[PDB]
Amino acid sequence: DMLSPLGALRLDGHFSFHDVSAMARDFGNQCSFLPAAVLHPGSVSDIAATVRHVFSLGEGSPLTVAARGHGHSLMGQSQAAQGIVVRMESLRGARLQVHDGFVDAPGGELWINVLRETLKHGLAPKSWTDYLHLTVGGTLSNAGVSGQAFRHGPQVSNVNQLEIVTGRGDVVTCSPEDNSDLFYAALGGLGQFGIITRARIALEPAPEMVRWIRVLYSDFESFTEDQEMLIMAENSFDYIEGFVIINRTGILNNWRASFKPQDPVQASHFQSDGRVLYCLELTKNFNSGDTDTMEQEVAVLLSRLRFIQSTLFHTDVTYLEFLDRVHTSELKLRAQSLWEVPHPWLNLLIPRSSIRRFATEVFGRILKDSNNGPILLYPVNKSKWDNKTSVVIPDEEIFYLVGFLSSAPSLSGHGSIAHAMSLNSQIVEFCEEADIGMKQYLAHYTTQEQWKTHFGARWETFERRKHRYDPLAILAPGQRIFPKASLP
Ligand SMILES: *Cc1cc2c(cc1C)nc1c(=O)[nH]c(=O)nc-1n2C[C@H](O)[C@H](O)[C@H](O)COP(=O)(O)OP(=O)(O)OC[C@H]1O[C@@H](n2cnc3c(N)ncnc32)[C@H](O)[C@@H]1O
Repeated sequence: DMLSPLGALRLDGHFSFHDVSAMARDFGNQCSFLPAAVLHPGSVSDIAATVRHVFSLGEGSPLTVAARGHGHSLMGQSQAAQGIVVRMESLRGARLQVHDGFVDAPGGELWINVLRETLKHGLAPKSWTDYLHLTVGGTLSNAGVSGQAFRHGPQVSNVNQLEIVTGRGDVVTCSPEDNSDLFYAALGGLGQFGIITRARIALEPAPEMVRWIRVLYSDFESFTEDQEMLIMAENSFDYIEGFVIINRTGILNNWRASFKPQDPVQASHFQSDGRVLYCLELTKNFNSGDTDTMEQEVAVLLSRLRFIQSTLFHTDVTYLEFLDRVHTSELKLRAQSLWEVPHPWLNLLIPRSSIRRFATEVFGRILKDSNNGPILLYPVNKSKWDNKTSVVIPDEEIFYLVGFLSSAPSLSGHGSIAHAMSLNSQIVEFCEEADIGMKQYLAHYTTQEQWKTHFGARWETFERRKHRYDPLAILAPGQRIFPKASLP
């Protein structure tokens, strides 16, 4: 019995061995791997003791440890087949502190909760993700990208310190100045180097309100040129995003529910039918007193753009309302029982030079419909992403985030996980064949060889960090990069 010495451990928290099924499922709703045990931690000491114990068994044990945040992984990257899942959200106690324009947040804290606390002090993190019901540890283990990364970099670029439980069971505090290798390694580290029990996140003064803007484009070349210019512009918009709208009808009437149109007369006629359209989603942060300054400031920035004048829809919402926007969507989908469905997502990082080529085969040919799920498309600046981290990004100075955020509500037909799978396969096949120079975000490779190809020249550094902080490959088994007890 390998789980009997687990039950022996005098934990602050405790282990669950039978009711473990929720830990055997994630957002992707495709991979299910039954863990042997679930640690409900009462302290970081409990996580340290558990990893220490697994380590103490050396190579001759199949035991693995997976930390679970909010389980937003797509292919079981938060799961542990016949191993231990650490329910990070279970880590309770007043550990969320704001000081010196920083917030020290536990690894299992949700960004929405970090924001709600941080606003009580008139501050807020600089960079975000589209959805805030995600853990600090889970996004930092990836990158954490929204429409602020062009300016502040991903979330990984706005972290000052980390408390990590290494794969040896060591509780280490690290930053650019002390244990710096471990610090840079964990960021975009896919949970391979240890468990992020705490993180210090940079804050900025929070605006009270946001002017949330949406406009349409019929020409990609114009849509992209306008995007690339706003991300490089001085005193630009606070958030910059975009979406591809394929074979969808009356999209401006599907906006009127939330947004107000600048000239409702021309907008009422505009047909969305049969033509691939492109949406530019912008925001300008402002405080009530500064409403007038902002209106003039926005008008100037919009005046340099090439969008369809009638399509300009806008709304004025509170900062929090704009940041939590996806939770509203989540709530609707939950009501229609459309939230716990397979999500065969494809998240791509496309270099600027390949974007027009990419959009030609993908949106023009490969895809006849987008109705199945939204398509995100937006450029970012490489200058804002540190090369000391584990984050895999293309070599160009400007690269695009392309996310096919597709759902499969059907067992046959168009969606249908097998249809989604094929379309995903085709896009990937084309990116290789046509020399796009694409790199995947939230990758789900099953073999070390596919991973080595992914990291490329970064592989040596990754395997070096791996042997260093997790020699027995105990941590984040579902990433599938390192088999248990594998390193040379
Ligand atoms: C579901 C979803 C995901 C998503 C998104 C919107 C939705 C609805 N929008 C995103 C966006 O705007 N930008 C972005 O960068 N990512 C976005 N995502 C994806 C999401 O960030 C990730 O799924 C991420 O993993 C965060 O989610 P979560 O907190 O739920 O963590 P996890 O899914 O359980 O596990 C992720 C991996 O990291 C390891 N892990 C988890 N916690 C830790 C800690 N504390 N320390 C170290 N490693 C950790 C897991 O084992 C797993 O490998």
